[PDB]
Amino acid sequence: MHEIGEHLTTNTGWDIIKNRYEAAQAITEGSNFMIGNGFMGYRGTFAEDGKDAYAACIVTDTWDKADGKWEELSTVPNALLTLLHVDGEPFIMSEEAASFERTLDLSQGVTSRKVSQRMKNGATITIHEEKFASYRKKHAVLMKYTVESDQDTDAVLDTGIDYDVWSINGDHLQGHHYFSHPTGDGVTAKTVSYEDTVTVVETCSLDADASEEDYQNPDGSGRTFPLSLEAGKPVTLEKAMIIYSSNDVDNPQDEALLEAKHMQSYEEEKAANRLEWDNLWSHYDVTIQNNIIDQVALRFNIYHAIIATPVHKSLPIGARGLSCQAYQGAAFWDQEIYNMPMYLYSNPEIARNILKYRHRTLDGARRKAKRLGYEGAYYAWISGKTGDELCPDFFFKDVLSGRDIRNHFNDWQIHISPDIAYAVKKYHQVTGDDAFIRDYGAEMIFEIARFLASHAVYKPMRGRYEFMRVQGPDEYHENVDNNAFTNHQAMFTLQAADELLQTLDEKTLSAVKEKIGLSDDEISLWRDMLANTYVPKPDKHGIIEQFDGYYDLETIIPAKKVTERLIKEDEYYGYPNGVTVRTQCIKQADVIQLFVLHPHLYDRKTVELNYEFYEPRTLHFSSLSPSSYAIVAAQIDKVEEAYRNFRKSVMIDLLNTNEAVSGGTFIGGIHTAANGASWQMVVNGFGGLSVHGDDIHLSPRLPDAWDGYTFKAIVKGQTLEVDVTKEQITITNKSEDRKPLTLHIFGEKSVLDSERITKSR
Amino acid sequence: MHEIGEHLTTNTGWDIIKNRYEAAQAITEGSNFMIGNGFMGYRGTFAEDGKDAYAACIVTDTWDKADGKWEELSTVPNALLTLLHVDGEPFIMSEEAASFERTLDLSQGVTSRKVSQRMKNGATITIHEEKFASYRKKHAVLMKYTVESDQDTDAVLDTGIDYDVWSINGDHLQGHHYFSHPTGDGVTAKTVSYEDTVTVVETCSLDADASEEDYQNPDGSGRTFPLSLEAGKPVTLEKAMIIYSSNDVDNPQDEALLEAKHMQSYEEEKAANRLEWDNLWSHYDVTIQNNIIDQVALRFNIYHAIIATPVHKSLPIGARGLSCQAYQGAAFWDQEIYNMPMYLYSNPEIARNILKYRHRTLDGARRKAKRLGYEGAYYAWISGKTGDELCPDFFFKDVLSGRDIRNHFNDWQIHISPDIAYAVKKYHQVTGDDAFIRDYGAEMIFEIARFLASHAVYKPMRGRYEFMRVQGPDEYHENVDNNAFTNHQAMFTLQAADELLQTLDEKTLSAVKEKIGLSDDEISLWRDMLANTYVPKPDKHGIIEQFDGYYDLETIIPAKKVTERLIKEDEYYGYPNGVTVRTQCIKQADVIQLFVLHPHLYDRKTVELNYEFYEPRTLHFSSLSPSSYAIVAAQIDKVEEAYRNFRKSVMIDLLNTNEAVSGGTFIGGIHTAANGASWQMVVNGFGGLSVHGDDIHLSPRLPDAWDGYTFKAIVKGQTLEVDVTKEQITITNKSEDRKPLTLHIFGEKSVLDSERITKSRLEHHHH
Ligand SMILES: OC[C@H]1O[C@@H](O)[C@H](O)[C@@H](O)[C@@H]1O
Ligand SMILES: OC[C@H]1O[C@@H](O)[C@H](O)[C@@H](O)[C@@H]1O
Ligand SMILES: [Ca+2]
Ligand SMILES: [Ca+2]
Repeated sequence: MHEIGEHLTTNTGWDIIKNRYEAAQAITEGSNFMIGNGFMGYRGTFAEDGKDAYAACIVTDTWDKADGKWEELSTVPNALLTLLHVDGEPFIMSEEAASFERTLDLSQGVTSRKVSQRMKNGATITIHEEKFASYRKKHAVLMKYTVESDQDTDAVLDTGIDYDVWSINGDHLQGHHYFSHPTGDGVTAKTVSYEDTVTVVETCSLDADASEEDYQNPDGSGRTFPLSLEAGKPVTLEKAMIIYSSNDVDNPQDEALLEAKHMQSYEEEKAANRLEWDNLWSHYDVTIQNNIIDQVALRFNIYHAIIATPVHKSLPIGARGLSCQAYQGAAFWDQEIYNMPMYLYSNPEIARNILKYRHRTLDGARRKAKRLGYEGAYYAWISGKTGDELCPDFFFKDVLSGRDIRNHFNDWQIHISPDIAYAVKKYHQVTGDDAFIRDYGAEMIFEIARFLASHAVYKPMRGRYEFMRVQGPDEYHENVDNNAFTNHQAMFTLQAADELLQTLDEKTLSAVKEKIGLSDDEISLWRDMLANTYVPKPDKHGIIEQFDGYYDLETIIPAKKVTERLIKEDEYYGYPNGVTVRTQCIKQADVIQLFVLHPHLYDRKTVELNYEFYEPRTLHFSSLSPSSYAIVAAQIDKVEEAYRNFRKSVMIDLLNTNEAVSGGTFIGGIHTAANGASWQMVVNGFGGLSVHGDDIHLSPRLPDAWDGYTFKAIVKGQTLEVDVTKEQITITNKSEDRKPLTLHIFGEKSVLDSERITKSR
Repeated sequence: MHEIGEHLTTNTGWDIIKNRYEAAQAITEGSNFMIGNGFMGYRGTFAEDGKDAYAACIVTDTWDKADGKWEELSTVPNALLTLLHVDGEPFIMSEEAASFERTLDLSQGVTSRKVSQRMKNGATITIHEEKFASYRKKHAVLMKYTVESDQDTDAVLDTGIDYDVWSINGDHLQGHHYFSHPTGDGVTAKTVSYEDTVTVVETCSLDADASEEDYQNPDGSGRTFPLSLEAGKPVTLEKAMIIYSSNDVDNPQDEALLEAKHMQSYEEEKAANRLEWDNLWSHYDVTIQNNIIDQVALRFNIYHAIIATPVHKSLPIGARGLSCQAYQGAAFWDQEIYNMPMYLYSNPEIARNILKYRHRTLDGARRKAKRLGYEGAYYAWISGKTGDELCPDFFFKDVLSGRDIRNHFNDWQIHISPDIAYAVKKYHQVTGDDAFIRDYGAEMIFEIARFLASHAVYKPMRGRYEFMRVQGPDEYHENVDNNAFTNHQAMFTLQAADELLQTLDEKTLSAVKEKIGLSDDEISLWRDMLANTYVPKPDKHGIIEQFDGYYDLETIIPAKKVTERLIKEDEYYGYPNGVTVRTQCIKQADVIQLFVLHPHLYDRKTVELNYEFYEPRTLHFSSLSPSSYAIVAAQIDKVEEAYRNFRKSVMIDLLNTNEAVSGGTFIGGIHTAANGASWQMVVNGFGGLSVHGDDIHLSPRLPDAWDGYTFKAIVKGQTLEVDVTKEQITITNKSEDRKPLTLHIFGEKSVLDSERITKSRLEHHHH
């Protein structure tokens, strides 16, 4: 049908259309309408755009630390740059264009613009441009650009490679060397810190015959074509931009030249990309019946998750994906807790490879732990190629003094480690993949249990272990003790480790133990900690205290009342002396995050009482927060409140609602964790899907705004399809080697055999 | 035999004189030139001064928390206010007066002014005024004020009780009620928080036969005497100001009036004060030969220490004494570590009472530990009447933002508890007072050991205990782990508790264990801690790390270069994001403080390497710091370096060298810990005096600036006097005379069984 928001609509449920150009909203648009394929992201700019419009092509595995502090992915030369003059006048976007639309077609990752603007000579010029990053040939991004005049006119088209690109924390590439090949130009350059080679090759094909002249200068190269446009006769340019680095392959320039030489036409490459995207959507599409706005917003988020996910090499999903350099193209706990579940239940080999990325980087976690005085694996807060910590000590500034502030994201926020062990165990429960636990997952869980045993303190007069001096998911409170989320998660790891010691076969167990030198003394300490570690529990009013002493901080309800205490609008809110430090205002889900990860650990009334206590004290100043409260709301029958938090979460980028800057650091770009959680809110939230042992739970609720929804979930290799209407719930076991399962729908057991099982409200 | 600084001089080494009036120096001058007697402090203002000149009389045991945050002593109505007009023109000090001096006579606590100023009618008026707080009648402060003109003239003298007095954190008295008595006026008021009664009584005698009209307003009472002054004929006014509270007596108004009734003349009261002061100087005086500036600065310091010390009731010595309300008139670790030693060696009953004050307040320490989730005794950082914590959570503000900052003086600076255990053990070593350990000290040491055991964490993969998230004596670095000073002091306390459990007789030991419920399981934890607690040790270069990760912070030498980073000059330098937080610059001695308390803990080379490493990293922003470096330096025969820090320390108040405002909070007033430390630097630092049961040790060093020094000590009831010069040392025993006295002078034993021993002394500058 209709209207999403600003001036955005959908016509099909698969497309987002913006029909007014406004330069204020251009750029937010560069993120939202971007294209990509897990190897690169190419911002949704128009072919004339460069550094002033924040154009960028961000490429995986090109980390560089040129400014001496921020290691982030490189932005590379732009081989799609294309500039039009019409009788001398440059074509420049105006808000008064006779006609403007930009469209992102989510069914195939094709982004485009159609614009008509009358020029000073009277000619009305129409440009249609479309671009996509090939999911078939992941090193290539392709464009078709067509210009048409309604009136005979001369014009000039320049096209080439722009070296002078936007980069947030210093230019990452130096030493640019021009070269030519039969279909265009190329540039090879080297990164600043590691001196890796990056090559961009441009191919260019123009359908009109015209004298053409090349140019090469220190800021780019290219060629110019004078055109005689005839009334109503369009001229089409097709370009490919191909990128390889020495981290992808041995002699990248050679390789980029071969990929260029064998590239097929724009249309042939477009059809092959469409076939790959049909296959992606067959895994991940979730349908929503009779709410096309919600339907398209969900597809927008899943689309953004997919294009942020590297599948060509063992690499992290960035917390802003490849939409820009913010958050360093690197993995945070968002990767396992927010992004992995869609993959776990829809295409588990992708989840396995996420976890294998954490295995591959376990040495970085071992070195981090040792550097900080611990043992085991303390995973990096911000993980890039090797697993060494990329998060600086001074992430932010105190904007009131101009001084760096020391936030302990990188060394007190320890929950990253047991979050990884949790994800290992979840992946094992859902898939039944024993071999993963034998070869990789058991070693991971035990090194994480060893780390937690080395961080913990024992308090002999209280007879208990405690986790002191931490930062929990609510990052604004640092230096807290016995954060409830972290304590519980630590106990779930130790419990998983204890289970493996009792359950693995003796040969696998001996091998893992000898590999990581695990002693009987440590195993005894883990079992002592399982029996005596303090875990925050519900008080006489049902409330789980967020960390020790949180109840004595100042109650401010609702939490945004604290924003009245700001002196400058862009002050960091948290430690050491931000406005929230001695208040109960929290950045995001912390106790409520516990219930998302462990939905049946506490009973529905305890979860409700904690929801009703913490929601009004949460700022939701991380994109991670609204979806956690949506998922918990859906399952204590606060469905309409869940729906509202669903909308907050699915619309964060589309309708632009979160802070670009905080404490002097750029925080903006696409919110990849929120993209992942879109799927979770429907399937784990409204659907109530969770897996305990052999036990599959479903509890499907239905927002009043929808007439139904449907999703697939793969549990123990069985592909199930769950369809929810007003009246009923249908579960179909699709699949060749089909086995019996056993459900729990709204708390009743009902052994599934073979395609029947309809039940009601 | 004259210049100290500014326009400050001494004539005899017993007096300090300032011969220029500077209105900007009033806060400093009124502290330095004050009078007092341990019961009150009366700032050294002149008789016409009030709120604008920071006049104050600060009275012990009148704590009030009117503003809801700072509990501080009350400033009370001023019964010495005296204003002169000459032919209708008010007498106002001019910075260009014909003649001016103020004098503090340290021999007897008398502070005075003589001033001559020419008035508009041409008369030159001379005022001579002196005041003292009686050490004989501790509730009385007296004044004699004399005016004379070289020209016949009308004058008016208005004298009375000013109620409108300066108070730092809000007015503390309300309900002021005027009354009269045969020799003047009085006022009775009540404190805001606790509704305690305070009465001030004024007595007033004028030796001119002129008549008087009285006035009573809401801001004060008094009377005006219109005079006809005769050229060359002085007029004298004598007053007493008497103060009682209902924390001192049941009926303070009656007692103040009974005191008034039995007052003698100004001159008789002054003579009785003189006698008390002769007795005090006979215990505490330390003389220095041929350096009259160091001699007077030493007596000025000792004097301030004496008048800050309450001897009339069980009360703390305040960290700014009674010089003003700053630091809450309350005890800090300063009291045991800085002020106690002169008393310990010179008049040990006073040290015993300092420790009994800490025993009396053990319940406030136990409530503080419980409130913070610990057990045993976590003493208050700032202790007043009860021992409950007086230090606010929000001591300072971030002056860049105006917001409060949370510093953890009151809940992470845990060394206060083992500092008190240390002072209990030191007191016992010096005095052999077993009875104190039976009745009081073993209970204190065990509750402090129980607290430390409750604070520590055990690291099972490291196999050891550690003390995490503390703040050491260097207050600027908070949230540090294994501060060396703290970890060693904790192990000394557990060692002392362990020694008592293994040594005390079964009767005394059962009574204490039963009183505090000390369990065998607790004892086994202390003994496990003794065997397995991490204690920072010297590294391959001999240096003990101040806390974990200190060596990774930024080196700035000289440390003062760090103040170039300041954005406002009065910012707090420390936590959470002050300019020193991520640097090696330290507020005050911290590793070096450990060697002050434990001079043989490590060999001389190790102490020297740490001194050389840390002294250039020290800002000495705190007045506690230079004396610690002087003592450590003197103990390792770095005599001239010890003398450089001695000179810095003794002049801190006299030359106004330290900051008065920080982080938006007033921290000025007289620096009582530094005043107490003056005596230790000479006697324990240069003298090397220490006393361990029967053995008395001296290791007398002599700075090149002095030709000798002498001091007294009272060891197991024998009064010893020691005279050190470059070429010899004499020791006399001047008492009732029990022969058993054993002395070690450097390595050599003497039995002091005659009345005088004389030994030659060699130079002990280290080569
Ligand atoms: O998305 C990366 C990070 O963004 C932050 O603002 C959130 O507080 C973190 O929980 C999250 O991991
Ligand atoms: O004198 C009272 C307090 O003053 C502070 O400035 C010092 O850093 C403390 O060590 C001292 O205890
Ligand atoms: Ca072809
Ligand atoms: Ca409710």
